[PDB]
Amino acid sequence: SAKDERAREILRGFKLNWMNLRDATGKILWQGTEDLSVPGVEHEARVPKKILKCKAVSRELNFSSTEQMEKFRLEQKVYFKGQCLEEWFFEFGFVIPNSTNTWQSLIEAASQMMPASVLTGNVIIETKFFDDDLLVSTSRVRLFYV
Ligand SMILES: CC(C)Sc1nnnn1-c1ccccc1
Repeated sequence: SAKDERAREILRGFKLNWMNLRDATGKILWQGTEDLSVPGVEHEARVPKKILKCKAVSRELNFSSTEQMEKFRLEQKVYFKGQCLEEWFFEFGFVIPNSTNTWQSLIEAASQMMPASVLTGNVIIETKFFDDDLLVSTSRVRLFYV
């Protein structure tokens, strides 16, 4: 497949450098430099339980890409014990070949949150990376609320 081959070259050239989350406030809730976008292994992350109380969270996401992309975008789903509770769409747009970029997103909560003690270890965030319609990778991060 010509498309399959293109997705793999994009994946091969892609790196998530660092990321953080802030209350939208302005206060840093979490930050890391693990590439949570790597597919095929379940990532784990520890986040402050207070995040469950925020109406909105601001994410900063720094990434590099050898390959040019025309419409880089994400689809993210929150799963609780295997059931999708919420889905988010974010678009970055055009990506220059061999660039490093910082991408700011606003994540809003829809609905009433279960307590942290119930959620912890039972939430998975599934992320799909797209160039327009081309699925480049799928990764998963299990959340613990501390
Ligand atoms: C690979 C995706 C970018 S993971 C992701 N997307 N928004 N928040 N978030 C995250 C941030 C810290 C811990 C667990 C999940």
